[PDB]
Amino acid sequence: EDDLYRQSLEIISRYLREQATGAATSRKALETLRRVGDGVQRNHETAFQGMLRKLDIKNEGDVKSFSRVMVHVFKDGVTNWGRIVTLISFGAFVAKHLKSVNQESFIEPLAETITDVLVRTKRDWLVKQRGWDGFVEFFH
Amino acid sequence: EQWAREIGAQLRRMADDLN
Ligand SMILES: [Cl-]
Ligand SMILES: [Cl-]
Ligand SMILES: [Cl-]
Ligand SMILES: [Zn+2]
Ligand SMILES: [Zn+2]
Ligand SMILES: [Zn+2]
Repeated sequence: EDDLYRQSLEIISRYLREQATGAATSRKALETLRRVGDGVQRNHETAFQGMLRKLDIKNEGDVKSFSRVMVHVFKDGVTNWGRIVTLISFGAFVAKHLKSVNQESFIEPLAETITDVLVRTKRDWLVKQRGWDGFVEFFH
Repeated sequence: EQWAREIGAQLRRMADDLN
C-alpha cells in the first residue's frame, strides 16, 4: 500500500508469472532475479522438489504454507539478500508447480504473500539497503 | 509445525551459503 510495496510486488509477480508460463530499478532487479533465481532453481532442484512434496502432503493451502515457511526462515532475526532471493526462487518453483496443476489463479496471491512478508516485516532492513537498488548491486 | 520448522531451516542454510 506504498511505493516500496508496489515496486516489490511488481518485480516478484512478474518473475513468478514469467517462470510459470515459460516466457528502471524494477527492470534491473528483474534481470538480476532471472540470472540468480534461475541459478538457485537449477542447483537446488532436488531439495525444492522435496519441500514442495512436503508442503503438498500437509495440504493446508500452497500459498499459506509458503507464508508460514517464509516467516520461519527469518525467525532467527537475520535478514540478507540470499534469504530474499532463495525465497522468491522457491516461489517461482512453486508458481511453475501451480501452473502444471491447472491452478494459475493461485500464482497472483503467492506473489502477494511473499511481498507482504518481505515489505511488511523487513521494511526497516529494505530501506537501509536502498531497497531493490541494494539487491541489484549485491549480486552485480 | 515441525515440518515447517524443518523446511524453513533447510531454506535458511542454503540461503546463507548463497549469501
Ligand atoms: Cl548450490
Ligand atoms: Cl515461524
Ligand atoms: Cl548456494
Ligand atoms: Zn501444491
Ligand atoms: Zn517458526
Ligand atoms: Zn546452494
